Amino acid sequence: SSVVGLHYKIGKKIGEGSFGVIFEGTNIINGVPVAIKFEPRKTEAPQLRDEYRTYKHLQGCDGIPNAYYFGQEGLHNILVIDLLGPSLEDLFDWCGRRFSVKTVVQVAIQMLTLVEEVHRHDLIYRDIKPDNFLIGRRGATDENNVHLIDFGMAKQYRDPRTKQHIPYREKKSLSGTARYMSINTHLGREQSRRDDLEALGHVFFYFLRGQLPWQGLKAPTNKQKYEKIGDKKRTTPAVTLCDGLPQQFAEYLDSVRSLPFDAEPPYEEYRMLLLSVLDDLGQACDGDMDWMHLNGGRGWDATINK
Ligand SMILES: c1ccc(-c2n[nH]cc2-c2ccnc3ccccc23)nc1
Ligand SMILES: [Cl-]
Ligand SMILES: [Cl-]
Repeated sequence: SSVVGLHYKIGKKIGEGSFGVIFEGTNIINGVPVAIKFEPRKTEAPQLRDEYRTYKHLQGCDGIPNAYYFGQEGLHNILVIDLLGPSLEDLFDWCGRRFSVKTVVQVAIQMLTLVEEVHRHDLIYRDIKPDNFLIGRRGATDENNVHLIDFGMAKQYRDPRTKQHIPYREKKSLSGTARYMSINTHLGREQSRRDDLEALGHVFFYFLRGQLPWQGLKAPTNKQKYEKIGDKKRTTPAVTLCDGLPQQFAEYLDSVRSLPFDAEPPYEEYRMLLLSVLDDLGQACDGDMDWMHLNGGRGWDATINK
């Protein structure tokens, strides 16, 4: 039927997830807009059900959408969650592939808070990239706030009751996105909370610079290319990444790269560190974001941008 999960009318296709595609849709009881992701039920790698459990585990966290429904529909499983807006990668593109210092600080502290909340619920995220952080919808209270989706790579890093941390191990697969992943991930080491925060540091520099110096590397195989990228990360000092930029961002990357494997990161310290950038620069943390000035002040538009 045109309606799935009893209550959700399917609309146009808005994206593609890992395995199936993503549609927008409407709750036919209240009109609330939703995103609906499909996954072939007889598929080699199952993740949608785990994503639902993660969303329910995270229910109530600011910036994490509600999950309303999971179930089997024909040959597929579906997951229905709140509908969101463009990703930070989309908006970065539309803004000319550079964000102002102010926008980067402001998104950075929201991203730190989001990852902190994931960590507080005993999970590491393991797939940090601008494409998985989405803003809200036009006209909504959370229109320009940062949200986090796609929990397919998330994993428990500690026991929920005892808080015993998982053991360090090596020889893990290079699952993740090479542009942003931590050095430890390149080396096949078990990921922990520090690796999510290091990937954030890479993303911050990407937004500030417009690129990272390990983009555009070539090699005959994906494995060798990931290795050259890891090699460049290991040999590029954070103050070199930070040339001409507020040095708080170098201090941040160096600090999170230094964290012990099982250590609890000082999240609020990091947020205060990046906030001091705005103090230095005589700026306010007032919510004004670069993408809000697109298209004459209208914001991003499906015709000119998307
Ligand atoms: C259920 C439904 C969607 C998703 C989802 N995965 N990746 C992006 C979205 C998404 C989530 C929310 N709004 C969006 C809007 C456009 C494109 C993707 C999304 N996950 C589970
Ligand atoms: Cl694993
Ligand atoms: Cl590249």
